[PDB]
Amino acid sequence: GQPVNDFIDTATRHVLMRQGVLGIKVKIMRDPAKSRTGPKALPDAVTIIEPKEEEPILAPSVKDY
Amino acid sequence: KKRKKKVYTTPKKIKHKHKKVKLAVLSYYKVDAEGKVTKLRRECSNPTCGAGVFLANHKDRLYCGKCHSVYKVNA
RNA sequence: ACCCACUCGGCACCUUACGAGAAAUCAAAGUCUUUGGGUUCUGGGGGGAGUAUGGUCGCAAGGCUGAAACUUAAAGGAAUUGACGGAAGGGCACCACCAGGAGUGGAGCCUGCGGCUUAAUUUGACCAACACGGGGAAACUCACCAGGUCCAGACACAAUAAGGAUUGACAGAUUGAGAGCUCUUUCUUGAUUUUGUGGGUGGUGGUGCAUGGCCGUUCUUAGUUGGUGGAGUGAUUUGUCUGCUUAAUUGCGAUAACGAACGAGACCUUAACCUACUAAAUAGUGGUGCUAGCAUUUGCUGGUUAUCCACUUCUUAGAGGGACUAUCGGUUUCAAGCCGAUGGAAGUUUGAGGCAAUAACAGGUCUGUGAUGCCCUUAGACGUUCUGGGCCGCACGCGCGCUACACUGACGGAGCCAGCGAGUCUAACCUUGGCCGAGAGGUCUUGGUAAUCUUGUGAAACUCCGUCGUGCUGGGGAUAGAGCAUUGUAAUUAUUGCUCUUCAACGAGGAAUUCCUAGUAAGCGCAAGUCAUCAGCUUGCGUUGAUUACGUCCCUGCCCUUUGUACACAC
Repeated sequence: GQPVNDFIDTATRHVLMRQGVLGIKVKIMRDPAKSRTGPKALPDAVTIIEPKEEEPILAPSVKDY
Repeated sequence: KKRKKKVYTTPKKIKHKHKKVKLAVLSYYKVDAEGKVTKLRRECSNPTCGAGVFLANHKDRLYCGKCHSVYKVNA
């Protein structure tokens, strides 16, 4: 999927050894939370804001002015 | 693809080697008992030939050798 | 007779092993390296071989007893993972089938492959090779063949060398050649070279079974893997599962596992909706708006931000919205889901793609590479160039295709509508218009570096009217003759186009066998790639648009589970 194009970078290098050629492939997945371009998280990652629910009150009141 | 030995139906052809003429320029000048020098060959009428190009003598032509021009005796 | 509670003796059974075992398993197969209750019989790797011979019993068949020579590195046991099964169970796939459609295999031709031939007819590849190598080759490409040039022999050393190491050349011979290739007489040049030895350099030379990278396939399926814990001496196993559900290892759940990761999904691109936003002379529309044309109660038009004023429905593209199976009904054991209707642009994952795990294959490629190891060659070169030929050759066999067998048609006239593209000054690219020509084409200009021009790409099937009239016929257009053009240095072994003439097989194609479930099959053309010319090829695009089935496991295969195995190079 597209997060490969977003967060994966790869590179391939040929290595000249005395017996032949060795292929090297490096694949790095950076942390989505960093960087300042594009998306900051994976498509399926969901975060829920904590409600910060308070206690209920019993006496109606008015703060007039 | 398998290669075979290369046979030739014609004999080998030897490459040209430069002809070695020892002290060629002496036969291009003459001096008398006094000392005056003169040339034994004419020169190229073309300006970019050289005043000492010494047109060669052949059977029925004069050959430059640098300009590759051919002149004649009767002009 | 039955019931309850005991008891001795017996056939057994269930659970668990404290114990034992190589394990399977075992209540004895335990009380066995902590090794001794009593006793009988049997074995000493596999074969030869329960054979030969002798004895003995038997009517016989044969029984009992029973070698050696020789040969051999395993044979064998119990389990584990896989693979396989004309084994079982549950799912699934038009590269399977069913119901069908369109065919192919039959004809001619085009093209690739083998074979044959040849100087060579270069070569790789044999579901997952065979219009494939983007492989539509006149030269080039090119790797093959007949010949001819050059060094593009770095660098070092030795040798030669300004008393010239070396370079080139007019003309003739020679040569396919106006290659001074090499000669025949002689000029030029001047340490740049030449000779030898080391060393390099190049190679479409070999090896893809030495390699990298890429690609294909296994496998279009749903599969895969740590940590910690549990089981096992162990290989290994569980997690990763009975059931239901899903396209899905997708979920509901169940649970010696818990929590995770990859893959699937999510994602991205594209197609369909938006009378809602922001606009636009490179997109359009309206204005008895301006000007003018034709026909008469006003319709159709021509120039319109460059001859104006408005607007964004259509077109464009940024930002967004929109579907989440929504609502309702039914059904499942609540649940995950599934079915139907309604509403909706859209209710198969909304359609189609892109991306895509682990482990592999001696799969393909050394002929994409200044990616490359090793081997071979390296000046009479397998390097690099030039000319010519070949790759296309033809008793024959095969694969992908094109054109057809006609009246649901051929021909003629008329009607007359797309979408995806591409295009030149780093020069001759896309070409409107005018003229000539029967055509193909030629010629003078023109616009376009492009939502601007080609171009509304006025495409073709298609529609109407007419001729033909069931006759291999005006179906079909192979083969062949003559001429005229274009591209290119070169068209012969016909590059292609055009004109006239000849008018073959073929009357729907045996055994067989391919693809496909909706804007899909099929018919029809168009643009791009290739490209100087050549498209019967491919990659896309639109125009017209069915039948049949919403299924099954019969065939061919795929996934999971159980089971058997003497397979593991894995039927």
